[PDB]
Amino acid sequence: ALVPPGNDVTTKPDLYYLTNAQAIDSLALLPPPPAVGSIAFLNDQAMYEQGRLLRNTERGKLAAEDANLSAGGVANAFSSAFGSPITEKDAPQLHKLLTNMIGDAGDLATRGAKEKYMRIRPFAFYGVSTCNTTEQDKLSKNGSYPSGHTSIGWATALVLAEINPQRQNEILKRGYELGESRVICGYHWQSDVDAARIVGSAVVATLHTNPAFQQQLQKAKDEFAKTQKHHH
Amino acid sequence: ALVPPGNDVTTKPDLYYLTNAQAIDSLALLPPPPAVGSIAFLNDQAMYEQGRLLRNTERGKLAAEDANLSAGGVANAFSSAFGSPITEKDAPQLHKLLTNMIGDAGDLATRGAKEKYMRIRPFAFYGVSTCNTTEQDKLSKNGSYPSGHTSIGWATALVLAEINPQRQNEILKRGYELGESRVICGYHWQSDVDAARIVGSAVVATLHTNPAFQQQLQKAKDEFAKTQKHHH
Amino acid sequence: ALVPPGNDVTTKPDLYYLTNAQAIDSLALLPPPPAVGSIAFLNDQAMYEQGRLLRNTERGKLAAEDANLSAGGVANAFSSAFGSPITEKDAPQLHKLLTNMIGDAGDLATRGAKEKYMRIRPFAFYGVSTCNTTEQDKLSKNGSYPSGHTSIGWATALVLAEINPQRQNEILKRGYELGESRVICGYHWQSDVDAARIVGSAVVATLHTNPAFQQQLQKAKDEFAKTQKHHH
Amino acid sequence: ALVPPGNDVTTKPDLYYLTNAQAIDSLALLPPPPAVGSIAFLNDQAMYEQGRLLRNTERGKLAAEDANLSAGGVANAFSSAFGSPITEKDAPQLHKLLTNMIGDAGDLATRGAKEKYMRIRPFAFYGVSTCNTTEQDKLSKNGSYPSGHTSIGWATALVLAEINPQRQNEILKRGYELGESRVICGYHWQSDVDAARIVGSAVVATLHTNPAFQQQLQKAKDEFAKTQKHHH
Amino acid sequence: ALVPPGNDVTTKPDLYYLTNAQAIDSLALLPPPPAVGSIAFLNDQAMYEQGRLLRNTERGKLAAEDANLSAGGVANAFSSAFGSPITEKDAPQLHKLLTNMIGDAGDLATRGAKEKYMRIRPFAFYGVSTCNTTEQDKLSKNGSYPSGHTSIGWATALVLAEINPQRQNEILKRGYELGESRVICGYHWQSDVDAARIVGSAVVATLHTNPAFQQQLQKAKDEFAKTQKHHH
Amino acid sequence: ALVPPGNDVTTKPDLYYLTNAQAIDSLALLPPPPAVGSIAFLNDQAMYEQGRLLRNTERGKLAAEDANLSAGGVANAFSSAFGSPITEKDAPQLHKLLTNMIGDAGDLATRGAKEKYMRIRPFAFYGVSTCNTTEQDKLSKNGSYPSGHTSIGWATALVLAEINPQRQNEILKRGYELGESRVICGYHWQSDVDAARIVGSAVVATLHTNPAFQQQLQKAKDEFAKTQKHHH
Repeated sequence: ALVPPGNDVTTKPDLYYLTNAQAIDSLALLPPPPAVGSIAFLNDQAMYEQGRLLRNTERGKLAAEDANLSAGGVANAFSSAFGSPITEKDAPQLHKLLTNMIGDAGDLATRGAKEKYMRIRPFAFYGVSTCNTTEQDKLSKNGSYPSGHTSIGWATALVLAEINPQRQNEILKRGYELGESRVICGYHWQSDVDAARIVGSAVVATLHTNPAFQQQLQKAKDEFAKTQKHHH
Repeated sequence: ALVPPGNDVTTKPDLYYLTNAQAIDSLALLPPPPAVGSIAFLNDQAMYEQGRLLRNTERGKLAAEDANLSAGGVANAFSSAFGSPITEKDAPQLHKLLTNMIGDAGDLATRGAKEKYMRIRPFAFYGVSTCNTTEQDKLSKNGSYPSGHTSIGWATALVLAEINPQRQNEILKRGYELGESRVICGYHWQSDVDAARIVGSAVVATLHTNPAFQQQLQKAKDEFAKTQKHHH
Repeated sequence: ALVPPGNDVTTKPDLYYLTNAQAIDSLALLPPPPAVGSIAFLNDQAMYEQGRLLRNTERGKLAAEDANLSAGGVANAFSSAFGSPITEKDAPQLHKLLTNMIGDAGDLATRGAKEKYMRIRPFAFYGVSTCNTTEQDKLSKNGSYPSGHTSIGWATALVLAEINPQRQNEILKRGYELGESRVICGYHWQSDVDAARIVGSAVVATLHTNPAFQQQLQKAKDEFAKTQKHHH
Repeated sequence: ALVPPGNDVTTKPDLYYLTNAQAIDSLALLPPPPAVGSIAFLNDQAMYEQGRLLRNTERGKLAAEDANLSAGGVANAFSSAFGSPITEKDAPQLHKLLTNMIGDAGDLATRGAKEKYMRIRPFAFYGVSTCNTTEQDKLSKNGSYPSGHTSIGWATALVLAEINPQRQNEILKRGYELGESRVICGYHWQSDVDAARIVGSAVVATLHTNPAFQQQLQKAKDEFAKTQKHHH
Repeated sequence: ALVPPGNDVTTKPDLYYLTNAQAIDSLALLPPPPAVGSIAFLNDQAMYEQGRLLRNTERGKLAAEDANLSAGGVANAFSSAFGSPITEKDAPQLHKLLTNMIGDAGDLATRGAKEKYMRIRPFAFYGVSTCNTTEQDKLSKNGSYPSGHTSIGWATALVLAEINPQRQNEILKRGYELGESRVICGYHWQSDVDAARIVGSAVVATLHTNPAFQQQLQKAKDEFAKTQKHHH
Repeated sequence: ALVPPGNDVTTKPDLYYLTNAQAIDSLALLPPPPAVGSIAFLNDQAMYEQGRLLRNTERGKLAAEDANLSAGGVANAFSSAFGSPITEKDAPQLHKLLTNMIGDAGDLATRGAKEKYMRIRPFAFYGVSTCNTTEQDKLSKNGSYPSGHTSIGWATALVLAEINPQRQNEILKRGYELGESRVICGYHWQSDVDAARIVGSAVVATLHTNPAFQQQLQKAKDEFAKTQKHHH
């Protein structure tokens, strides 16, 4: 399947490295989302309910904070796991790298499947708010599958793990948990998040073929090497 | 968690690029497998039954053939998706690359979780054979979660997609289907395969930090560029 | 959808009143059967298990006897419910009527859906025998949905109820139970039987438009009126 | 079981052909409705949820319109499927026929089971409105099983199919979909609708034994034959 | 496990016979409550829904009345089952006996498990009221497992059955139904009530070892013997 | 309901303290067992499968050993939990006490419900052996609900806890686990065991009203007091 019309490197070069033609064929790659009446969807509902009961815990507080993140806030959200600030102030080359792949992982890697299924999101299915909003706030009710935010989270984790392998496990756990936070908060079904990690991993392979990404990745690594020297 | 004792680059340099210390912490990263009595496991059983009914179709024939693959046969199993033979004969540098990461993706990336849960495999749970064996053949009954073979399949797909981005979607679909073949054949539960793609993607990030992998990857790309020239 | 190729009144005028062109479009009318992984199929399995536990009861004995019936034996199987023998000996016009619609209800009304889904039957799904057979006996393993026998049973009940309205409820219960006997015995899933009653009822409407059926139905009614006179 | 007290041909000869004594014994014929805690009811809930998500589609719009139909509006609701207007204006004999069996199919054929189980309807179970009402509108909350409207729909379809066999499949599909519209809108559980088609088919057999129905049916057929001549 | 801090005979000698050290180790004895995503919890939800539909029946009226009972009202709630008034007026020794074990059965026997799991109660899980309250009334939302009230109910039943064995079955049924009333009203999950009867039975064994309980029990029996003489 | 015909103190005074008239009305007290198609039974099956996977663990070994116990072996099976040998050699009065209530707890307390439902046992439902038998050994296939052995186990635990309150929690855990061993081994469904603890607790109340039991219980306590003196 061809990717549906949309933005890419030719329209937003600061948010995408890749063209529409280079997008992961998410529609062809991913299975369909669980249908109502499937055991798989019943499990999605179980994870929704589990998540809902976690909202009033420390993990729930983290989930609400994670759910407040825009696509652009994902990079900085890895700071503690990464071991140093991922900010425009402290790590401009790294922050530029991660910001510039937001569109590739969040949009291009998800668009085909997103637009085909236009899956209803949990909060909308139940007719309630999410963990970090009331009904005075407005969120898109559909396009749940796969999760763009989660795809960005996982893709970002994989790139960050390559830059700082000494904390790869902390980084990967953090990337994983960004996805789970969206399940806890009612933004996405578990299956949206599961599917997102597939396409999120796929787009990172594509990005490794892209000269601009390769260059910027090296700059981020060079920058990190200096950050390490000054810390030690 | 520390990776359990086992082989790595120091014992089998032809099958691993990475050391035990560089292994993905699969125990910490992955959730536990579905427990008996969970909706998640009921879905695993649904996928097992679905798979079982697919055994007598063309897709089932492919599943049985895929299930015959050893870890070393995975590389060549991508040939049609890749668009050219992945063999020692035709693409020695590529075949060497993919073979040398078998241990990293199949063993190191799965070992912690595998040994902790020692999960019973579907055929053993049901007391039956798999789609490609009778009970005269003997298979390990446990260590199901996550699937080592599937981790190799997905990691290999991600690397191959980077080498030949023009067929990234065919490659990724093939890598995905190697996992699903194991579900169809009764070797693994769906959740084993899902979990395997997480760690399979994670190890590819680690591999990108490894000088030997980086060098061999470039050799594979150089080789592929020549393969393209001679085909065109 | 057009009915698949097969027999009709032009090839077997003793077993069908209707032509292929007059067949109920079972493929278009019926929903698909429950898929593995659906709650609907889980219920089919519940009814299978319920049925299995009923096999060693009086109702189970009746189910095994009902399961021994060929399409041609259905007419006579209504005798007790009807209140008098439905035999070639005692009620030739009635027996002729009911026999001559076997193909219409059993084949024409089911063929499209049967051949499209080729659904696996319960005993085959579980790899076991039915309640009235061992594995030395051989039955078709597929084409479960909808049940031809059940369609004949229900269509026959509706026709019989019209002929003897004084025992319509006994007749209808009997027709219903012929379907349930097949669920108890493992020949069909509950949903096969449910679907069969839809098309079974539909074909009876078609039959009422057919001159030969209309004539033979009247002969059966005339015959029954005489049977009543001689009994009273 | 005897039919509970109520109207019949002796009290409302314009809405029933049949007497209370001629009613289908719905209590004896039908199984009980799914109990809370059964897999069958879990499936009813799945179909309710599926239906709910369909409310904002073209099929949902049709469902809301179908749900607006009173028993008397069912006849006309078949017009497009039938191929010509089923109205008092254009087809008075046909409209009279179908109107006069409303009580037989909607009431007599359902009353025993309806009054025994007094089953709670979906919207009432969930404490919400239906797809075509707000809570300012008031509907009966119980007597869900079986669906009277659906029984009328299916009985009407079977009669209409006999009158116009050339469009029997369109007619039958329409009759089927009237039932499904009630599931989509939250008026009835799937099982209410399934059960309704059983008794709906049963009552049509009884109606064929009734002189007044037979006469009026012939008038409807004669009328239709003239309608065909003037169209062609 | 040690019982968590709290009241016992040393602080409230009118409500407990036993010390903290004599408490049933409810945490060690009971399994954990069903987790969200378990079949066991799905059944708890089924019983909740079943209960909810029973609220508008005679049994529901009894459930609401039972749900109004405080721990101190349990004794008197057995009067009809016991065959004579269990009141301070009519049976002071009996009423004293049963009141004085409220803490032992309601608190000591449940505290360890209660405080460990702090399980959310049904009404709180669903965000609704119970059968006998509106949201203007306030109830604790957690500590559901096991049910203290049910433990008191069952322990009280076992003691009462010993005092009046001629009505042991009526008494035991009543004690059982006090638990079920809490399920019907939405105060507790079925599993809370099931677990409560385990610890409720356990504490009665402990109470039989306690001199003060033994003495008061004998006084209650002596009193009952006089009650029987005056009735006869 | 009256207890069905059978043995009691008048026929087997060494195995029962109580008469048929003193039996717990198990049919009236207990709910019916889960029906096939209920969520409750699906959970029973989950516990069966969970149990089956535990058979090859240390807990499974204990389960098989527990499953080897006859009713008469239950008393001695508490020895480790009790803290001293419960044998005819070492504690004749105690062993006599516990043996003499086998019929009361195992038979009288279960008979009504057992004979009414004649519930099929797990191993028979699945057509397999239990954890401690092959098919050369023969076990009763029905009468599963409630578990007589489990009722004896729990009743015995409650009596033992009264005799040695210092180890009440170890004793109660042991009694509980005797029930769970039967679930693990495939002798009983979880619900059989749950129900057994209800009637097991009930019969202990009745036993406390019986002079012979009271006397023998005191002898067991006197004996235990001497056992304690000689140990210390």
